Amino acid sequence: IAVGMIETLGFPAVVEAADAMVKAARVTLVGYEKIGSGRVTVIVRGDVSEVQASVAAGVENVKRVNGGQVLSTHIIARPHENLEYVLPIRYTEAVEQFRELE
Amino acid sequence: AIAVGMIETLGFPAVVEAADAMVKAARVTLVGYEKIGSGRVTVIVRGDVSEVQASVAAGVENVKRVNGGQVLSTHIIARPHENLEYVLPIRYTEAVEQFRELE
Amino acid sequence: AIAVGMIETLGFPAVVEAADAMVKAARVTLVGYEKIGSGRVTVIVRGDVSEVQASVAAGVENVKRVNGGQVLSTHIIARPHENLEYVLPIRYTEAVEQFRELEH
Amino acid sequence: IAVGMIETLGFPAVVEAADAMVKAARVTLVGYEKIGSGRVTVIVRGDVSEVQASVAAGVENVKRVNGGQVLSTHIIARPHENLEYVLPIRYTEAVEQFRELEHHHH
Amino acid sequence: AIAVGMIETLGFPAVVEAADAMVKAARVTLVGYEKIGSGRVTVIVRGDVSEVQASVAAGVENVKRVNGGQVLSTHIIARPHENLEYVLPIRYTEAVEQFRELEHH
Amino acid sequence: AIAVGMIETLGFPAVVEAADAMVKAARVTLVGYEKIGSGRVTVIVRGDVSEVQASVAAGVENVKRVNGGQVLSTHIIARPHENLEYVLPIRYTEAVEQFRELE
Ligand SMILES: [Cl-]
Repeated sequence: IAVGMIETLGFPAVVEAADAMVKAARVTLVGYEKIGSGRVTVIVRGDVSEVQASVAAGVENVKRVNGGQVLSTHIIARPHENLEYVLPIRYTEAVEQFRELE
Repeated sequence: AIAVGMIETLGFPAVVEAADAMVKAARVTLVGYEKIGSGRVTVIVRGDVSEVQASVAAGVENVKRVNGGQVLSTHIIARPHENLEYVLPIRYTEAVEQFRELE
Repeated sequence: AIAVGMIETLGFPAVVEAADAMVKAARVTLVGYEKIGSGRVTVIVRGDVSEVQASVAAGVENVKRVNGGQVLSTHIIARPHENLEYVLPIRYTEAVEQFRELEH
Repeated sequence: IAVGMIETLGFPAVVEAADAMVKAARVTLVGYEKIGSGRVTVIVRGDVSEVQASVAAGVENVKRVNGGQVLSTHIIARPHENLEYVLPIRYTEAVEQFRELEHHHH
Repeated sequence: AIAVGMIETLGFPAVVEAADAMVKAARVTLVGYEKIGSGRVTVIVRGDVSEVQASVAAGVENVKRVNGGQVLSTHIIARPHENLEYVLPIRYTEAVEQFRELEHH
Repeated sequence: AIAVGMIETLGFPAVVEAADAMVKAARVTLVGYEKIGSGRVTVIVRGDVSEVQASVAAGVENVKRVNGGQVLSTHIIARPHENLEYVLPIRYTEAVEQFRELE
């Protein structure tokens, strides 16, 4: 169950990134992380090939944000279980309904 | 359309002006204000896609009147996937529903 | 309607002076102090629009005299839409209700 | 009851600024405020003439801090009552023993 | 003595890759994620010192595969003083207990 | 007088090294870790003034050998005024009482 991530500079772009990712494939948006200096990341979980398609769409679609900018992106095909318990990449009760349709 | 419209400014006074202009210019509801550090704050409206287009364009014009204001980014999402409302601050909150209840 | 006026400064001492000068210059209530990171802070006052206009002028002039003070932006909205009060920190709160009455 | 403030870049300078202020005159250190970009402010209250002396000393001492630096300072002699309900400059319970020791001039 | 290894990146996707490479490269425990503002975030692993050296070596190497990745700083303390845990966010916690049990020594 | 020693660094790994080298160098207690944003983080030790002087000097040297650490500022106050502890994060807590006893 891969994890996919798009970090942008600026909030409107991260919202476009989120929207494009879940529309382009069967992935679940599981969170949004702010780390300062305007850098915010959206995080999806799903089958790796779905996640790869999501992230590509997300990256492409930030291009249509006026002032949007992608700072970094990464996919991990098979994240180690320890990561879920420390980093905010885990599903929450709030998004359980979407994890279903994957 | 249940579009979402967003304007991100540098500076708080400009963002208050962007929100005030957007809700005056069309039938949209201001639902959120997000800070992501570094002086960047975004206000978020929801409504019909053509109303949101008008709001965002008005917000951008009106921030021009602000002494020291600046728009950093804007965007409209025409049909926000239902997953977004659960993770990102783009939904009506109880406070805004109080406002809407006055009608 | 009740106008809203705001002065945003780079530095906390300057924002305290801005607030102090605003409430002393005219009949306005200080209702908000907003921090958005990176040293940028804003004080927000509410009152009749002409009082708010006098206050904000006073605030900007007194910041200029703070050792290290700097105003980054200022703005006045004569008739803020009612939706704003439910989302942005511009509203009167119970803690400043006493000063609201002093306005009139 | 005046309010005196020194904003520094960096936290060790702000602690020195606080220490020099309360040692130089009978005022009370009531708080410290962080607003991002490494800017932190310490805040004292007291009689205006005592606060003047505290702030002068805090500014002198911060110059001895390895790497520290004052960014801004300011004293408001007779802060309006409204300020206290919105800005973080209030006395708190925790410092009332020092408030009692302030020297006032009538 | 249980070493502590740290990799600080500018940006969240790189920190997540650093963490993943660290726990895959050796038998250590990822115990924390610290944000200090300005984009700087750190991940912290604990375990035997030769394992922590391999984890930290691998996290640093894997951050290069992150598009837009940057490592800002890295450090390993072989035998961290006992005071450190009670003040700094480097402690083991219940949430990662299952992974501490799997550590190599 | 229980003196107070501080080292502020750029970056979390360097602050952990600063802390570590300080409590290893002399008889002081690590009581505090303060973040003020912009990557600036400060660690705070308490102890006898001559013990604090040695801790701070060691912490500065060891920080400079960290990969990417910088010492942004340091300072030592020999006899901090009583008022400081009720306002700033420099006091002992229960959590490190065990190490105070050891000075
Ligand atoms: Cl209230």
